[PDB]
Amino acid sequence: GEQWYEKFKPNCLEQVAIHKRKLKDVQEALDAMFLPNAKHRILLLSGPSGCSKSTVIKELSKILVPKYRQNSNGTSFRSTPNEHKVTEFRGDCIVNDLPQMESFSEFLKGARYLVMSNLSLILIEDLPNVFHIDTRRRFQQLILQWLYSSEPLLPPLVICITECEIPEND
Amino acid sequence: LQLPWVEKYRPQVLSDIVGNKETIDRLQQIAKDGNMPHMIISGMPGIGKTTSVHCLAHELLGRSYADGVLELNASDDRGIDVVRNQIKHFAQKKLHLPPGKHKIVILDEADSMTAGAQQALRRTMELYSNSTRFAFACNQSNKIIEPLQSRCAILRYSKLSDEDVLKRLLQIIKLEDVKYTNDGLEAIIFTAEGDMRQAINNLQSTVAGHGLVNADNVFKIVDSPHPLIVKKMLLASNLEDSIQILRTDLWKKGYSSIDIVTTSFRVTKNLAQVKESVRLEMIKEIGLTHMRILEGVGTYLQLASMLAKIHKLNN
Amino acid sequence: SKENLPWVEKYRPETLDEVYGQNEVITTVRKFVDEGKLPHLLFYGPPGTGKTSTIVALAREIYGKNYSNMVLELNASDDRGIDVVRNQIKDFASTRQIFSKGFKLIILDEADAMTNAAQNALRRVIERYTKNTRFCVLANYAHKLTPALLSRCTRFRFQPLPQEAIERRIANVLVHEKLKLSPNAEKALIELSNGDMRRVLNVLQSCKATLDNPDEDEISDDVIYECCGAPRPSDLKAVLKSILEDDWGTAHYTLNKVRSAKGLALIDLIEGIVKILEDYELQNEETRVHLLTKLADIEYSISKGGNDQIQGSAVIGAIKASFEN
Amino acid sequence: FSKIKLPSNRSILEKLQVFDGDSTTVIDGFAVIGFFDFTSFDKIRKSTKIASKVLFRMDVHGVLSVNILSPGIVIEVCMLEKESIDEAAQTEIELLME
Amino acid sequence: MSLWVDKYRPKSLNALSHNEELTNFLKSLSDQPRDLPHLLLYGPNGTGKKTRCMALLESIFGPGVYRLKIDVRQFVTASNRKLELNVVSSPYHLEITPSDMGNNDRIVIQELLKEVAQMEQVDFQDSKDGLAHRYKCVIINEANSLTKDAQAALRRTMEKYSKNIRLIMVCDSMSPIIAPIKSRCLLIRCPAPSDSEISTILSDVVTNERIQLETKDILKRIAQASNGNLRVSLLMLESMALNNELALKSSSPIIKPDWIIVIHKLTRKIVKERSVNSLIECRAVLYDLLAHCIPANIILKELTFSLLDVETLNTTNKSSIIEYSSVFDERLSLGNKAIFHLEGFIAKVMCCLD
Amino acid sequence: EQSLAQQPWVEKYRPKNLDEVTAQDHAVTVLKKTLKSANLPHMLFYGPPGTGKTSTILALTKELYGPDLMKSRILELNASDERGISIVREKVKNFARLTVSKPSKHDLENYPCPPYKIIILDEADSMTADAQSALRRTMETYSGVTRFCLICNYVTRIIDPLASRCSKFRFKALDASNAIDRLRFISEQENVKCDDGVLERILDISAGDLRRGITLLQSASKGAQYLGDGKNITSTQVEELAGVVPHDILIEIVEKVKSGDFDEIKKYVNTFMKSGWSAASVVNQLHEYYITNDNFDTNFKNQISWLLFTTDSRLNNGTNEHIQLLNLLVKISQL
DNA sequence: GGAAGGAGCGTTTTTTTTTTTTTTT
Ligand SMILES: Nc1ncnc2c1ncn2[C@@H]1O[C@H](COP(=O)(O)OP(=O)(O)OP(O)(O)=S)[C@@H](O)[C@H]1O
Ligand SMILES: Nc1ncnc2c1ncn2[C@@H]1O[C@H](COP(=O)(O)OP(=O)(O)OP(O)(O)=S)[C@@H](O)[C@H]1O
Ligand SMILES: Nc1ncnc2c1ncn2[C@@H]1O[C@H](COP(=O)(O)OP(=O)(O)OP(O)(O)=S)[C@@H](O)[C@H]1O
Ligand SMILES: Nc1ncnc2c1ncn2[C@@H]1O[C@H](COP(=O)(O)OP(=O)(O)OP(O)(O)=S)[C@@H](O)[C@H]1O
Ligand SMILES: Nc1ncnc2c1ncn2[C@@H]1O[C@H](COP(=O)(O)OP(=O)(O)O)[C@@H](O)[C@H]1O
Ligand SMILES: [Mg+2]
Ligand SMILES: [Mg+2]
Ligand SMILES: [Mg+2]
Ligand SMILES: [Mg+2]
Repeated sequence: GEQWYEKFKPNCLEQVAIHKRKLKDVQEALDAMFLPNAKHRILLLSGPSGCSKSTVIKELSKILVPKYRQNSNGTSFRSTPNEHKVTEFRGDCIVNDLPQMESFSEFLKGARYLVMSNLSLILIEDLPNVFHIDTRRRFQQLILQWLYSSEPLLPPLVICITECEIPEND
Repeated sequence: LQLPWVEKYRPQVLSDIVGNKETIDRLQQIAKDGNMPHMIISGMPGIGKTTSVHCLAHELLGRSYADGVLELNASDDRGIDVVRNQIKHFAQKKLHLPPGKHKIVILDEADSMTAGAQQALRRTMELYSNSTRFAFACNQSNKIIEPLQSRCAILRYSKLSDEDVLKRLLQIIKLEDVKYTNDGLEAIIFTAEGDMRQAINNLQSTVAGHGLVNADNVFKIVDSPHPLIVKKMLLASNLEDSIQILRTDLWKKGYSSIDIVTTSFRVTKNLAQVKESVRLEMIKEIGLTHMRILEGVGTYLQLASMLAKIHKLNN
Repeated sequence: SKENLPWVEKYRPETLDEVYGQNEVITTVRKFVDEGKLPHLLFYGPPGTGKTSTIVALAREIYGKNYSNMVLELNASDDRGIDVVRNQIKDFASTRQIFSKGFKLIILDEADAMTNAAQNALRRVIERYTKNTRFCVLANYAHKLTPALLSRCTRFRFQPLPQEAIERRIANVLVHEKLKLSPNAEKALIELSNGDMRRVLNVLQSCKATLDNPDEDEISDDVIYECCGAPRPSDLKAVLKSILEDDWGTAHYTLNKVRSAKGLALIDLIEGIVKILEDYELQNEETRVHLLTKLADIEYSISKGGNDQIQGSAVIGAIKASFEN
Repeated sequence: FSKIKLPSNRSILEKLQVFDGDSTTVIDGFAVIGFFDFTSFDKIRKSTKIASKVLFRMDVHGVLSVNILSPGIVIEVCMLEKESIDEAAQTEIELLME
Repeated sequence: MSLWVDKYRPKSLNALSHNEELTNFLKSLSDQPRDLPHLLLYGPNGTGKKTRCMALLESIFGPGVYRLKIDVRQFVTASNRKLELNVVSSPYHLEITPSDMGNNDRIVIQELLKEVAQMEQVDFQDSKDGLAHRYKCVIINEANSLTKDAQAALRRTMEKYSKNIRLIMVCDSMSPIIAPIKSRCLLIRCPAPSDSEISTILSDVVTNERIQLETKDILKRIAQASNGNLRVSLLMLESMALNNELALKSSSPIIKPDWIIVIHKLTRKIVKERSVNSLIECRAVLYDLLAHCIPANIILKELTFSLLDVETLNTTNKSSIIEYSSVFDERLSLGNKAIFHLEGFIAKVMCCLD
Repeated sequence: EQSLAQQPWVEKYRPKNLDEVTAQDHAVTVLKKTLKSANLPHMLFYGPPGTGKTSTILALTKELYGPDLMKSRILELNASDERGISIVREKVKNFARLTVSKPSKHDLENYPCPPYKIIILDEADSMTADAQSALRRTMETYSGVTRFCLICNYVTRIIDPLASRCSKFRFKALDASNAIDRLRFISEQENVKCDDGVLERILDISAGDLRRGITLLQSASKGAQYLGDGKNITSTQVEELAGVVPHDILIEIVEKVKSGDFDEIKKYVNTFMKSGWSAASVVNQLHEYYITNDNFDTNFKNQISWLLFTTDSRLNNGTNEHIQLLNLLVKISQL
């Protein structure tokens, strides 16, 4: 009982349902971001539901990450090449020794290390519970700190926000 | 004790559900096939949405209904923590089911779910759609956020016709051995206004009250829907007729002025015959009267003045 | 202890036989309890028609004199948010009876004051536990109730009290007390009741207080008007006649004198004149339109205070202009 | 579903009796199951903290009485049982106990 | 130094120089101030109501009433919104302007004033034995700007604690004052000074400042331009004297508030051209005026009376203008956003003129 | 002597017992007989400003309980207090459920001491509708030990269920016919010398408000004492103190309106508003002048009555006095 | 060489009470 939208998902960038000019703009922006001293640190993608934001990001990563990832000096976690081109944040993850609002803070503190031979594209689609005021403030502070960070090396950070209206709730 | 007829005669199978014949046939097809996708069921109260979803789940999962169905509604805790823990653990559960069958998460009254929980459900649906499927039930389909709607097949239920209501009422009467007359069933259907829960409740009340379901016996307890009375009042060509209707049929029967004005606004919103200018002027007058009533002047004189202004607008 | 209570509470019906003016509803509920097939109930009606009294009497009949142990009553004076519905109401509805005394009863008095979220939470609580529990909702304003809750409940309308029921209750009160009431006084009391028994009882208590010697003095219509400070029908008729026949100065003087004789309020005179004119045979329909609009405007202005003399002159001028058409 | 079983020894379970719902006839092989919401069952934890002995007594009407003995402080807690037990819960309980 | 408005401020009842009947009434009030009722002074803005209130307080207590300090009182709303109010205090009286807190003014009445009313003022007697008690005087500036809730909250505070407190409210119009509050106060009308008295005061200031005046007609023209507002008269006198090297002449221009000239230009534009684009330009002017925190009702009144002065307009146009002004003034009073009503008034005027 | 003379006359002469309340006998009789019947119902006093509602309830409580017992049997809340839904559901409910306090032997021997408490909600019309609804079942459930007294000026602001629950008492307006005796007694107590008819003029000006009349009398007495000439107070002085426009100014306004020239009316109104006259008083005087004039026809009187009503409503809404007055005068001129 | 089709534009954001969820404890 496989669903069609997953069964017939694109297997290459050529099959992504994206306007050509928008695809070119996104690809150029990401490729520039992958530079050693790229001017842009965060790529923010916004739009309506189901417009191929995450899909195009993943398809572009599948090509960009191998191109720019440095070859390991005979070192890796497991025998396989560790195909982890995209590192995604999980908002429902709960660990024993961590307050909820700090979870995102932890994620970034790890994501910082995924550079050079450990290069990976950081994707933020499942955001933290930004409806909580304190959580939203912490999220904004973390984003600002990433933007203003003095670290010489950082991985490209892509934030995909699906814009929708919140129906009135009792 | 004996259960009320509304709950006693709740259908157990899809075949016993009347109305929305195409929709019920599609549900039966899904039940006999197995590959159930994420679905949303929208419609007005008391037309079989909860019954349809529960019957579909029961038929799909057979003996495995207990361990394969997770039901949550507005009376249970359904916050973001619930999505994070209970729904997540249920979706992660490895359950052996017949080929083409999946675990079902029923979210009744899903419209009332909080924004944070709805946003959290996105990742759950994305990750655990292979083994889990979601059946949302609501009255307003637009109250479910668009990202969730994007994954679900929409299914809108229409108001039940008089024929299906009569058919199921006859089935219930045959089961209960109830003496009746045709006019009584017509009156019950007219008062039900397409809501079958109300139809069954009124039938039970009438059967208890007198035993024989006649039009006069039906109208002794059940009253004609007041929206139709309000429409007749508004459409009266003479101010005297409108005032007489307002007095005899609404005010003397105990209907509150606030209810009368709210119903008047709702009815005027759907007056097809009237022109747009007249309709908007009537809406303005109704709103002014409503503002006066909210301040505390909920008197019959204010409603009479509103009717007079509406009649002036007509002329 | 009952003697010290106000008459509105002292004469609260204790059994369903004491509830008057609701014969159809009362018979239906009585026979439902006789057959033990009570459904979820909604009692919709205006103030002081016997909804709370009827439901309490039904609970007493069902559970005898120990109804307080298996009846959960909640009203607007208690918090009834979604948390309350989730915890307290749900736990009560999902627990067994004290002594297996059939089903439990939950009364939500003044449910039109509950929030939308709580009402939405109530739907599945009502549906799931129907076997063990039955819900009763009471309301004066149906527009505050969600469509689902209305659909789940069997509706009963409490009409404004008919005259005969009020007369029977008044006779019962008069035999209880050592009080005498005149037929004209009773007619005036019914007319001013507007189908509310609370008003009847309060006005009767005030009238008894007014009597110098209640052991022998009889209550007349004059006593009722004094206690309520309301205009007499003759005063309204005279004011209307002067407005519709005499000149502006004469009408102004007549209104001022009629008001100063007993300190009558202008709003009461307006209401009485409106009631009188509602029966007038008008050959021109624009007159009714102008009367209704202008008098409603004057009533709304009076509700916010303002100048009394200007408002009275406005009433006079509005009536004259309307009838000049 | 988890289980906590008290030992069948005269130091934690002094005595246990099932009377078939009349307090007189002792019946063997019959199991009495009482379903409660933890929000109410847990309210006796503070009393048990100081308790020296506890006596459970359940009747047929779904009422459970806990007598706590700590000259002394004596506590009585009376609670009502839930309306009914779901099929899944009954199956899980039977599997746990067998 | 200090502005001439404050430099020559009278500091006593005997120092007053216009509206002698009001001065005599105030003096009569101060003869036996023990049973002084609550006072409500109403009159046109800038006529000297605060000055007369201070003179009465000085007569009752002494010059020390003029030694004023400022404190900040912190309030917290239900939503935890923290905000502050300025309390002007002297050893004998307090001064507050609750309207500065907008819709939260009622809080000021419920918490601060009530407390002031509840705390009885007692002091050790210097000579006699036992304590001595004196009621506190409180001034409420801009009383007519209070919300109805604050006015309602004032009632029982004024009544129950009359021993410990006496209120002196000041307003420009009594129309927004609820009837219960007016019932609880002694109402004092404060007429504006006549042109002759304004000219006399201005001439006294000129003599004090050694400013050369060509003729006294300049003072009369300034008084006419001020429309009875003595504060404005003094401010324009100072501005004209400074801009003319302290030598006034008949040719010296009369300086008026900038927003007034802006409204005059708006009126001229409205009369000249009447179209949708003209209406949009008028809306831009109105928004610019509102950006300076000019009250909407004041803008409407000034625009209406500027329009009524145009000579080309006829009787029918003026009648329609005043009708629309009244209707839209009521709408502003009952409304939430003033832009709708001002734009509607301008549109109606454009329709009537064209 | 100074201590007694340290209060405004309105508070100084507030009625102490129910006997001192004037012109409200229709309700005072019932309240008085309640002292013997001990059958006090829930009360809803409603009426225009300064008619004796708060005074009546305070006197009733004092007579029922006394100086000592009152402190434990009375709970008073007014507009100056917080009265949200939470307050109604917690504090009012707790007090209504409180057990009746034990009277002392002195209290029992000196006062009736009925076996219930009293909750007074002054200015009840300021409470929200939801908060009012929160009182409905509290009033009924605890009527055996608690009685409620709501007081208001606008009865329509009280929700219908609460009005139904409460026995209603309408306080009448106090005018020169029913309140003259109290004002004359107050004047005699203070040795206020006035010309014949001055008290009636004060009562007529006050328009149903005895508090305003007492304040006006006190102001006139203060003026006379300061003058110290020994002459009796005059109606002209009372009118001047009350803010009544002089007859000559009203006549000038009437002639200007009769002329019908918009510009002259505008100039005269601009000059007139400098004096600071309250628009309400001018409108009332114009209504009195025109409505009682015999030189105008029926149509004119109808139109002017409607115009005056509209202007008065607009002013009550809190509008600019100058604009409304000019509009009214222009409209009358076009009649 | 005309359509037809499509992209980018046209933006910012507390406040009264009352109720509710969320998070950390
Ligand atoms: N040709 C296609 N192009 C793009 N997406 C496709 C295509 N075929 C199938 N899909 C699927 O359609 C879905 C929509 O694409 P997404 O990129 O996930 O949507 P979106 O723009 O990210 O908005 P949200 O936030 O996911 S609701 C994905 O699950 C894709 O795998
Ligand atoms: N189509 C139908 N056929 C037969 N009985 C029906 C039908 N619709 C409603 N009923 C009866 O009404 C009862 C309630 O049906 P539900 O499906 O729970 O109502 P609903 O459509 O879910 O309305 P909401 O959204 O829950 S308020 C059932 O138990 C039946 O007795
Ligand atoms: N049908 C009736 N028969 C006899 N007395 C009645 C009747 N209805 C009301 N009363 C009297 O009025 C009192 C109030 O009745 P309730 O039933 O509490 O009013 P209600 O119908 O609940 O109105 P609401 O909705 O609470 S404002 C009772 O205690 C009786 O004294
Ligand atoms: N009926 C009366 N008899 C005697 N004095 C009265 C009467 N009414 C008012 N007064 C006087 O006016 C003062 C105020 O009386 P209140 O009882 O507070 O009037 P009120 O009805 O409460 O006015 P509101 O509604 O609060 S504006 C009293 O202290 C008396 O001096
Ligand atoms: N009798 C007077 N002699 C001289 N100046 C006066 C007199 N009365 C008022 N003023 C001046 O008018 C100015 C404003 O008066 P103010 O009391 O602020 O008006 P408002 O009544 O608007 O409060 C003061 O600065 C004061 O100098
Ligand atoms: Mg995606
Ligand atoms: Mg449903
Ligand atoms: Mg009730
Ligand atoms: Mg009062």
